[PDB]
Amino acid sequence: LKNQIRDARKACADATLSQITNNIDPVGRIQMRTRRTLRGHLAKIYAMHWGTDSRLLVSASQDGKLIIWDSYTTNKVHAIPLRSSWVMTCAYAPSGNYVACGGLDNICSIYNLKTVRVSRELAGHTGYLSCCRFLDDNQIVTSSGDTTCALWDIETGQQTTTFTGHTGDVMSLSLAPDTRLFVSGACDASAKLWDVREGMCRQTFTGHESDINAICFFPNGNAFATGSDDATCRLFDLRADQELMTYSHDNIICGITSVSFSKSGRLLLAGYDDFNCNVWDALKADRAGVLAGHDNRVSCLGVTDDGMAVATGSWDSFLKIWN
Amino acid sequence: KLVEQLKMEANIDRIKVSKAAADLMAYCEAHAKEDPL
Amino acid sequence: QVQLQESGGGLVQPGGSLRLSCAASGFTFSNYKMNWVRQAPGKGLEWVSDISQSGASISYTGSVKGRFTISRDNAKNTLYLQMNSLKPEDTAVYYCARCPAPFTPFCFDVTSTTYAYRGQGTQVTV
Amino acid sequence: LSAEDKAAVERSKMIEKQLQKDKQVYRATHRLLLLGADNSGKSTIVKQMRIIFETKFQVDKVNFHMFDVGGQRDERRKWIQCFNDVTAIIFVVDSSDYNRLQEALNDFKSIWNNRWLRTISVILFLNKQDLLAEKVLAYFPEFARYTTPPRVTRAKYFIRDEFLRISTASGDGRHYCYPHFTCAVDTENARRIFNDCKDIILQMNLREYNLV
Amino acid sequence: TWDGDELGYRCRFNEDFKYVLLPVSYGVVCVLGLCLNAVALYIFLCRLKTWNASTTYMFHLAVSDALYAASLPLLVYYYARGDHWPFSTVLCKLVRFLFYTNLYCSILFLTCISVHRCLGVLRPLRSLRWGRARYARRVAGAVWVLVLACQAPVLYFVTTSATCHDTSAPELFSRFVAYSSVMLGLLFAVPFAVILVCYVLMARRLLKAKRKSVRTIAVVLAVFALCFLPFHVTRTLYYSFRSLDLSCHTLNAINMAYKVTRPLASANSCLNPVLYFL
Repeated sequence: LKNQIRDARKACADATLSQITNNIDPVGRIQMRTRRTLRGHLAKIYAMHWGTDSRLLVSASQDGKLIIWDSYTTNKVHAIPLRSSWVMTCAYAPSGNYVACGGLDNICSIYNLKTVRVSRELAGHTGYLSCCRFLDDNQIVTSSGDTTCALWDIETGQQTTTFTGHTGDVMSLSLAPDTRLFVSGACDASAKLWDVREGMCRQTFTGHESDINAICFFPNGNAFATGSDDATCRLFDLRADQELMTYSHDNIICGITSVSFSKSGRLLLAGYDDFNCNVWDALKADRAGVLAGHDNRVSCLGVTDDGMAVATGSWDSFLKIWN
Repeated sequence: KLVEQLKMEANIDRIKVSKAAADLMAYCEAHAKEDPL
Repeated sequence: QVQLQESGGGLVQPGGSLRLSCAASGFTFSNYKMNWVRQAPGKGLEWVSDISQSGASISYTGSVKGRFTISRDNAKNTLYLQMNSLKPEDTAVYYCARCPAPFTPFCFDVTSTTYAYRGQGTQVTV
Repeated sequence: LSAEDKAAVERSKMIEKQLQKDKQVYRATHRLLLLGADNSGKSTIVKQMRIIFETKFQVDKVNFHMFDVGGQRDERRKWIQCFNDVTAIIFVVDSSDYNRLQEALNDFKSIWNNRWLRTISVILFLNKQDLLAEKVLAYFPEFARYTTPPRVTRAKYFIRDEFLRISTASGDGRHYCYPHFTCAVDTENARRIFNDCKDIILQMNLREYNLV
Repeated sequence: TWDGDELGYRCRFNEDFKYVLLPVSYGVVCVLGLCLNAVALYIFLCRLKTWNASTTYMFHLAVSDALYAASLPLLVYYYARGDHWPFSTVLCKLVRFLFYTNLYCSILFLTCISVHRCLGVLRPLRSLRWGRARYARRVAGAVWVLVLACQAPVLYFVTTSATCHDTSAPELFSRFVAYSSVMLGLLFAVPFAVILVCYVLMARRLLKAKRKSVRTIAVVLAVFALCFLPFHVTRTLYYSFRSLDLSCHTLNAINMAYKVTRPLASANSCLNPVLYFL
């Protein structure tokens, strides 16, 4: 009955965002100049996450060191060694006194730096951990490559629920501003909106062509954008249950590896694998100024909570605080 | 389980794309004065 | 949404020929390298053929080298696998699979036990 | 410029010192990726263990770190990207099973032509050679005519030649392949890995110095 | 040279033609060196993020070669507009001292690059074991301090006489010969032997892409030898190995060998940055 759902979504597709957005004041060429470039990582970077204080941020690299910066002054604050050299995630607590990581070895190590060694290790997954985002400083939603996310609990250390609905590997999840729902972009070219309390999928947005390496929520919480290996970012609306705008441009063959939204949700800052991140207009489907300052691949991206800066780590072992 | 989930999600309440588009327009026209990008 | 279905392989006597066609939908059919794949009764998932997005780069497995032909057509999203020498042990099942990434010949899980861009598979017997 | 700021800068400098020490001790260890099928004696190559299942062993006072990933599902298209700075890929192959050998060839072909592993040289171990000898003394249509450049020699060099053809089909100076004929009771595998890694680092240095 | 002039008065074979072609050769060396070294400096600093010992040495002697290129126009004017009428005695003092320190920096940094490259090609794993990196800056500062402190006698010896004498003076010529012989034997013979042993070692290990590497190796060693050995042998052969003898056909040979090898000693100065960044 998939054709029935396709027809139902077609029926409500009476208007197109590109056509509806035909008459709006365009955003001029965005000139984002590298304000800071944080160096000190032995090897390529894999993930990072801005803190709630809008300045402190964490970065995890291949070298096996989890490092906490201070983007305002660039003065490091912590360099926590890892129990495994392979990590592909980084989590920040809304309180700001907890940090998480993980990857191969299937452990979501969680550090308590409000004394910095370990506070818990979550060992329920049968595949590589991909992305973990702190929920309330006591529950940590966690993806994994065994095709199932999970909502954990620090005190018990065991899954509270399990979102076993996917078919491929889960790559990235983004919590809603309400902290009630979240999504997860899998490798089966889909992205399912889950429910934290109910613990069951509510929608599936099968509108991609290949894996989905990153995902982010709209600031209002009623839409989210996905980044694929088709070199195309798509914007999905929860209410309309269909794709709105596809940010695909010719002469771009490298697949996206990160995506994030601006404070007003106007610019989709998508970090590509073509040596240089891009900036897309959220509601115009047009390319704004490119942010090319990395000599290697871009492996992460994070826009500050207050929107004052956007950091784009890459595989050259350098974090750059653009603005 | 796949057909069960498809049946469960096929009866979801969906609205016109124009309504969501206008919601996004309102959001990014109201908050455009407080994003420093 | 990627969805691949194949037809035209249910049963054929050991002598003769058989034509397999795998239909492609939901994605651009000029950027992805398509491979064919088999199964066996109580065995693993084999690997047979391949053809690049450009049109002319065909790899093969040793067992069916020289008696199987593969062809793909753009502007009409479908795949083909001509088989003009049927042997009893090459007649278990014939899946249809796609390389995960476009503009890249690197395919790793085209024969994984639980793959996402694989067709439902057409039963083949001899 | 303040009370806490100078302490913060001191902490940053200390962290930088520890980072520099870790960099000094890190580039000296050559991480190795071990990739072999289930039947292949990839654990037997670890049966020579010398101090996911890491096995750290050093030869001539230089450390090698060996990583074999087996706790993950059989969809190694996204967790293999993590193994991009590995010095060499130790591809272990069971040379006895003719039926399963084609799968090993296809796996090696996928490893060789990969986009992200386009700069990783591969050490190829065709172990269980004793089983191969036993089988021949007691599939592939390319064996109809073939001359080695007893019959066990012809068979083993046929398998090696197939692997080498797969390697050189898209070969380039960026990365090379080093075949070997391992036995289940061989203890010199450490020396073979050492010589191969030495040549890999030598070629990396040659590329860096622009002598080529 | 008081005796060199004397003979040039007697042999009467001192062709101004070549004295007036020397400035154009010096100016060419200056302009090409300035261009190539400016390009290399810009690339290494404002267009590069990865640095290693080899790149450190390359940039870090290219800066010296750029300084020498910048100070060359003083000498091109000194030799071009008229013979021996400098702006000041101290100016030509500085020009000569800069030339010598640039030559010895080129030698020391090139042989350091060679030693590092040989350590990398002979025993790669163990060489990486003890961390050759992080010491390029230390070795570099050491050689800079060495040459700067050891070329002070060149500064004090040279003085004008009206003019800017290449040698020191009749009174101090014995000490000048001793100093020149010592500097030869120390900062050329030992570095030249080091680079020779180094590069022959890598040649033997490589011959055991290989053809291209051996070609590059022969080219580098040939450039170093051709652009340093002639000047260093000629200066000694001209200072004291020739004394009372006045064979002109040979004296002119020995002399103009010295004079035109000075630019040939500056050749690899401008030719090195490119050869080592390309």
